[PDB]
Amino acid sequence: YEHTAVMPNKVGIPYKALVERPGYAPVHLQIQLVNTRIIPSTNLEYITCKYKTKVPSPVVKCCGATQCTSKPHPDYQCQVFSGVYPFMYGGAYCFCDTENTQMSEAYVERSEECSIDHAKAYKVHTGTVQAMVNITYGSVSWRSADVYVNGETPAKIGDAKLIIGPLSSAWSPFDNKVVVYGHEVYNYDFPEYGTGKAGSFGDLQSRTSTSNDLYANTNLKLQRPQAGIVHTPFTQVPSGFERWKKDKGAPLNDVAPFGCSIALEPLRAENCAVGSIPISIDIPDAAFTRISETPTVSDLECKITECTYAFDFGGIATVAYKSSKAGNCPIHSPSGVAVIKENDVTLAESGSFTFHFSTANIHPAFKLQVCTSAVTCKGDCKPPKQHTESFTSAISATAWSWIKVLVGGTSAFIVLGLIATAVVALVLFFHRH
Amino acid sequence: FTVTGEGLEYTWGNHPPKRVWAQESGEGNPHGWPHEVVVYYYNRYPLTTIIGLCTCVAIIMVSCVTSVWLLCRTRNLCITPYKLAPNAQVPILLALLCC
Repeated sequence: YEHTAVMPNKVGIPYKALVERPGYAPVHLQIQLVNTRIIPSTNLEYITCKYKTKVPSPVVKCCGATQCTSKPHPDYQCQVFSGVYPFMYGGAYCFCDTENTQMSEAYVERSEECSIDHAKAYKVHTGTVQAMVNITYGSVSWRSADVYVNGETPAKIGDAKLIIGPLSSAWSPFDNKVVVYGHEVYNYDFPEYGTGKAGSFGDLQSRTSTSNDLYANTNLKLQRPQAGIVHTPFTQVPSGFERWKKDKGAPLNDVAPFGCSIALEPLRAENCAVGSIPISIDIPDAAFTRISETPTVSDLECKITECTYAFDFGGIATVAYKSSKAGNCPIHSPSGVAVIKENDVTLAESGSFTFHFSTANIHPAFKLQVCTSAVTCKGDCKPPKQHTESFTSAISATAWSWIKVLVGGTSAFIVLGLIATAVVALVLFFHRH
Repeated sequence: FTVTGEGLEYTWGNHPPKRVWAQESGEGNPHGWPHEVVVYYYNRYPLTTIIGLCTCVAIIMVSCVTSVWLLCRTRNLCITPYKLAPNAQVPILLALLCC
């Protein structure tokens, strides 16, 4: 047998519900989410990390000059330098005259943390959602099960042909352009992939680690070697993306609302418990039994001992009753106002016993079912002093329904007499003639 | 700091983050004297009480004053009959007097 439902998103809290059938004894369930897994169809786009800058041997002669070329490197420079006149220790100044020979050829390359550590710049696409649950139904114990959100998924565990949702709600806080270092992760508005951002963030403007395409600019500029010093004075840009690696902010996981978290590899969002889920599950109709063979109900009465409106099922109340014959029988809460600790109990002969429950009410007047026999225990006044309550408006009290009807009736009656007055007068005036 | 029973994140230092519902704070007696229940319908909710209070007092006052005007209307209408008596003739035993 298959029974379906729409359950609200309750990542932590369990969910029992008794399920019955004419001529058949009922059976309960217990569904309880274990995971929620929201996997976008993302991908990385390009990486970035610190650069490096090397210099080849700067040319030199006694006179004349060599020539600067396009030694292929990012931001690479080279320039002749004339009348160099540089000395070497214990030397002869490398000339007899104007040296004129100094190219100061340059080179820019990439750092080595890049291997260990580099940018992780992503485009994040639609992708999927899934989730894990636990079913402890009927006669079944903890059966934790995981499946995708899609309202189609045919999944059978034991006799449970799971069909899930899909969820009413349709969003997770993500973004197409989100980057990450280490455990942390950050929506970078856009990693300016092709566009060399002066190295300000695109310090390593490369598709991959192994993609040796540095469309970045350290703005390397050479200065004239001088002072008889063999060197390549120069300038270039500081590692701007590192400069931001001083200005890193709050990772999104730390900002994710609904007190829920994220998984690294799939960008699985983790249990932002929002929405409702139209689930559909097959049950073993064999697990049913008859309805007439059952120890039957009778002599229905329950005593509302006491509840104080608190989170824990902070209310105890009992029953007083006489049975057809002893045994066991479920006590479902079709109205989960006083959220019952219990869902199924033994029913001994004259089952006259208690139970526990929480409602946010100052007091209810409600009822629920037991052993295919819904009985009424209204719910006394409740003292005040993680988890839910009833809380909608069930906290109703005496004075509320007292004064509301007081004022309504007073106004109604007075205005009714008022309107009566007019025709009451007019009738005999008509009678005059 | 304060929060609903919704919990809230917190961690200073290597301390892991923890999150605890804030409750055990009812702060109001559902039924005492009418002034007491007034302070209750002030406090049972912090603000929803207050908005309910202001709107409810407004609407009840306007209802009562409308009733009052209709009362006065009906009363003068009830006055209107006896204007026969300007004839200055025999009495018909009503609440008002001319013996």
